Amino acid sequence: QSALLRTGKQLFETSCVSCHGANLQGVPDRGPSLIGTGEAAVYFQVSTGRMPAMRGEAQAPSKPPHFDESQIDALGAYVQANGGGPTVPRDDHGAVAQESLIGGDVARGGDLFRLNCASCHNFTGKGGALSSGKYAPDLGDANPAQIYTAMLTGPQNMPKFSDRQLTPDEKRDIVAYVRESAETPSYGGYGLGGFGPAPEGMAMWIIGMVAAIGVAMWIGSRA
Amino acid sequence: CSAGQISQTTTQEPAVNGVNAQAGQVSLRNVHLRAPQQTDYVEPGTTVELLFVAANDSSNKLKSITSDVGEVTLTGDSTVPADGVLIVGEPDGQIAVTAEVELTKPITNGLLYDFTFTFEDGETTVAVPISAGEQPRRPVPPAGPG
Amino acid sequence: GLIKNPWKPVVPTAEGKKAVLWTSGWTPRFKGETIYLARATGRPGESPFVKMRPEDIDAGGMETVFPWRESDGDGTTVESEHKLTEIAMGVRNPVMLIRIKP
Amino acid sequence: MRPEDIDAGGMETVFPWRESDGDGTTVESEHKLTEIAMGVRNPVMLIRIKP
Amino acid sequence: CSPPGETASSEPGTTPAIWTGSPSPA
Ligand SMILES: CCCCCCCCCCCCCCCC(=O)OC[C@H]1O[C@H](O[C@@H]2[C@H](O)[C@@H](O)[C@H](O)[C@@H](O[C@H]3O[C@H](CO)[C@@H](O)[C@H](O)[C@@H]3O)[C@@H]2OP(=O)(O)OC[C@@H](COC(=O)CCCCCCCC[C@H](C)CCCCCCCC)OC(=O)CCCCCCCCCCCCCCC)[C@@H](O)[C@@H](O)[C@@H]1O
Ligand SMILES: CCCCCCCCCCCCCCCC(=O)OC[C@H]1O[C@H](O[C@@H]2[C@H](O)[C@@H](O)[C@H](O)[C@@H](O[C@H]3O[C@H](CO)[C@@H](O)[C@H](O)[C@@H]3O)[C@@H]2OP(=O)(O)OC[C@@H](COC(=O)CCCCCCCC[C@H](C)CCCCCCCC)OC(=O)CCCCCCCCCCCCCCC)[C@@H](O)[C@@H](O)[C@@H]1O
Ligand SMILES: CC(C)=CCC/C(C)=C/CC/C(C)=C/CC/C(C)=C/CC/C(C)=C\CC/C(C)=C/CC/C(C)=C/CC/C(C)=C/CC/C(C)=C/CC1=C(C)C(=O)c2ccccc2C1=O
Ligand SMILES: CC(C)=CCC/C(C)=C/CC/C(C)=C/CC/C(C)=C\CC/C(C)=C/CC/C(C)=C/CC/C(C)=C/CC/C(C)=C/CC/C(C)=C/CC1=C(C)C(=O)c2ccccc2C1=O
Ligand SMILES: CCCCCCCCCCCCCCCC(=O)O[C@H](COC(=O)CCCCCCC[C@@H](C)CCCCCCCCC)COP(=O)(O)O[C@H]1[C@H](O)[C@H](O)[C@@H](O)[C@@H](O)[C@@H]1O
Ligand code: HEC
Ligand code: HEC
Repeated sequence: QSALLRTGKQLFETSCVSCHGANLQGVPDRGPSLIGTGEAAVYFQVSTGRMPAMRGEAQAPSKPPHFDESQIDALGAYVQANGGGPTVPRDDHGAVAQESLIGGDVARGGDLFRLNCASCHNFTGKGGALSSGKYAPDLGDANPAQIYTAMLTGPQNMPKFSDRQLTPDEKRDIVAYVRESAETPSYGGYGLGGFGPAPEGMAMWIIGMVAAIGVAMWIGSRA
Repeated sequence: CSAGQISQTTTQEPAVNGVNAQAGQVSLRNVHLRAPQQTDYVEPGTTVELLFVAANDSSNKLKSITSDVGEVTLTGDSTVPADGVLIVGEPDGQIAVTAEVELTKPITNGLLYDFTFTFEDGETTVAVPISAGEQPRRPVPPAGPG
Repeated sequence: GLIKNPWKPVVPTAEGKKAVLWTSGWTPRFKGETIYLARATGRPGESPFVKMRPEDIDAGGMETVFPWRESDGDGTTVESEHKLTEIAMGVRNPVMLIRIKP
Repeated sequence: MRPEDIDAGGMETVFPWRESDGDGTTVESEHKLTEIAMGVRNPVMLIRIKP
Repeated sequence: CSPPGETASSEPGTTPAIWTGSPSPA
């Protein structure tokens, strides 16, 4: 669409030109070039709120989005027309595919996640610390399209998994595992965060021992 | 401490499968070679494609590519406007200037090959990689019991 | 009865019998042997290790690879079912392959 | 096996075998053949009586 | 102490040759 390319350009010169250049060539020591990134990168960075960024620190955080679906598509199409690259998968109605990205096999997705993704992220997709001021976030907020486009492009110190390294069938299983491991209730009581020994130890010290000592003080005497 | 002169975020290179080398008042972005492979090499005699984008910030410049892996042939206007760019290659994903290479010497993905880009004012060597775009994974024949 | 000599030659290589700690899955078993860098893709019953090309991994990616010989493969039978398990449980087997930006 | 295999005055132990599980070369077939050898009610004696 | 046998160099180094492979166990 010609009318959609020009509305995506007027959105860019008002928000993005300061840190990415007028020709998408990059402003030195403020931001990189945007040639060859495609609309998958744009979708991931704008839908999750990472773009536009507000300062230069160890890692740019996520925040509420600045644009909506129409504007996101316009920006994505404007960027795609300047070098190509990956594209967001769509559905039969031309919208962003959400339901169709969920795979069948959760076990294969699970053991792919455990080998490729559980190092930075947790067993089930919690946070993880990186070198100096950096970290891997929680995966409990992202919709299937976001999970798919995260590992297609490579946002930051997270690597990129091309469609040849992880075919667009294993990715569906991975996203299915990520989506399922976030909406399954705990069995055996309150989850205590899902980190393991540390919350368990703290819960012990702050509940069990406090109760025991209180009971002992009630039964026993003073002085 | 992470928000000083040296910042971990501002120096990050784009993940594009290509080089972002500079020249005389000209910035070249996403420079790569299209050469669909079938075996260990791409044999001499085969023609391959060179793709990039040239940008300047303020009024014209001419250009010419030379290399050592065969000869490079250009087709198009091959000049840059004031506040515009020159797009040569259309990588898979885009919905006319063309750079073709005769490839006297065989090439393979994984290595870097030197290309010289010369303008009317500036000239640089680049040492470009090879990039495959939206091509799916090629089939591998199944093994046996052993 | 539980005292063992650790520096005892038990592993056959291309140079005779050698101690365990000097060897891994990447040690050649005869001169000129081809060891492939394989990746873990599928289920145990679906050829868990397959070959790989330089074109598969792009700039700023990383993959885990294992040593795979033509003499194993598929894991359909019971003979290659215990040979594909030793590869995946080897202490010193896994390798990280990275591609650096030009 | 065939009726001609047993002599008059012989005895053999036989097991139930289907076409769907033979040649325990694969892992699934090995499991199936192990299952029919460890059955507690599986073995049968086949006897040939002199005419 | 610093580990002996862990040293940086300034040698260029050549591109590896194509693997041929001896056919069968010797
Ligand atoms: C002797 C007695 C022993 C027994 C005592 C036990 C009592 C405690 C609990 C009671 C038992 C109930 C049994 C039924 C269990 C049940 O039916 O199960 C519900 C579900 O619940 C959680 O689901 C949340 C949503 O429902 C889901 O929708 C959502 O997905 C999920 O999100 C997770 O997953 C996502 C991935 O998608 C991530 O994104 C995301 O981050 C997260 O991980 C949610 O989880 P979460 O946030 O945990 O909930 C928070 C808890 C919060 O608990 C707690 O009060 C904390 C208890 C532990 C405290 C101990 C800490 C010690 C700290 C020290 C003090 C440190 C400092 C000192 C050191 C230094 C000292 C020097 C100064 O309640 C709240 O919501 C808000 C607070 C209200 C609860 C108040 C009740 C008790 C409070 C006690 C005091 C009362 C005063 C008044 C308070 C209002 C998950 O677990 C699920 O598995 C689980 O299925
Ligand atoms: C508290 C009151 C007492 C008063 C004393 C102190 C008060 C203030 C004085 C502090 C000095 C000014 C600091 C601000 C400047 C600043 O912001 O900095 C610049 C930039 O720097 C980084 O890069 C360096 C360059 O700019 C880059 O060009 C370069 O490349 C990079 O090189 C690394 O990286 C490269 C890759 O890029 C590699 O190539 C390369 O090899 C290398 O690795 C650089 O980094 P690097 O050398 O790490 O550090 C060097 C910086 C680092 O900053 C710092 O001041 C360090 C911060 C620590 C401050 C010291 C704390 C003192 C402890 C307390 C006094 C004890 C508490 C006791 C309680 C009281 C008890 C009561 C009884 O200079 C200094 O040390 C300054 C020296 C001054 C310190 C003097 C204090 C010690 C004397 C003891 C006095 C004791 C008092 C009382 C005794 C009786 C960048 O990235 C950015 O971040 C940053 O922007
Ligand atoms: C690695 C190391 C050596 C540790 C020390 C690091 C360090 C510098 C500590 C700072 C920690 C804090 C509090 C950071 C924030 C900044 C800050 C306010 C700094 C200091 C402020 C100050 C000097 C004055 C304020 C006065 C004051 C008394 C402050 C109160 C701060 C307190 C008490 C906070 C708690 C501190 C702390 C480290 C607690 C650890 C608790 C742990 C390990 C539990 C883990 C845990 C988790 C992670 C769950 O997800 C969870 C989910 C559901 C139930 C339970 C849990 C659970 O227990
Ligand atoms: C009292 C003493 C240690 C004797 C000294 C003897 C001596 C000098 C010998 C030399 C040995 C050396 C060299 C010393 C180093 C000690 C060492 C390295 C370890 C050895 C192991 C050892 C001796 C352990 C004993 C530690 C000890 C006595 C702890 C008692 C803690 C007490 C008295 C607190 C009770 C009050 C209470 C209910 C507190 C409220 C809850 C809180 C916040 C308690 C603190 C707390 C604790 C204690 C956790 O471990 C913990 C773990 C995970 C998450 C959170 C917590 C946590 O919050
Ligand atoms: C107060 C408690 C301790 C008291 C110490 C007093 C001494 C008592 C121990 C002396 C017993 C010596 C036994 C002699 C036999 C002999 O000569 O052993 C050979 C190698 O000789 C040698 O160099 C001898 C070197 C001895 C020094 C090494 C011992 C020091 C270290 C190891 C501490 C040991 C404690 C172990 C902890 C146990 C864990 C539980 C807490 C190697 O044999 P190997 O090739 O493995 O062949 C066989 C297989 O076939 C067969 O399956 C079987 O594995 C073996 O029978 C094996 O010998
Ligand atoms: C300066 C501050 C800005 C502004 C105004 C915008 N961006 Fe964003 N951006 C900036 C940096 C320093 C970086 C790189 C490091 C990191 O990713 O945090 C980025 C990154 C992107 C990307 C990722 C590109 C890649 O894969 O190489 C995209 C797609 C992106 N930025 C988009 C974008 C858009 C559409 C903006 C206008 C709304 C925008 N950024 C503003 C720094 C800055
Ligand atoms: C270490 C490096 C890794 C690895 C191996 C993986 N991820 Fe993750 N990831 C990492 C970081 C540092 C970040 C933050 C980047 C940013 O904020 O720009 C991420 C981000 C994600 C996201 C998006 C965040 C969200 O909205 O919750 C997702 C969905 C995600 N990562 C998933 C994911 C999967 C599925 C991975 C293996 C296949 C994986 N990551 C690897 C750090 C790292």
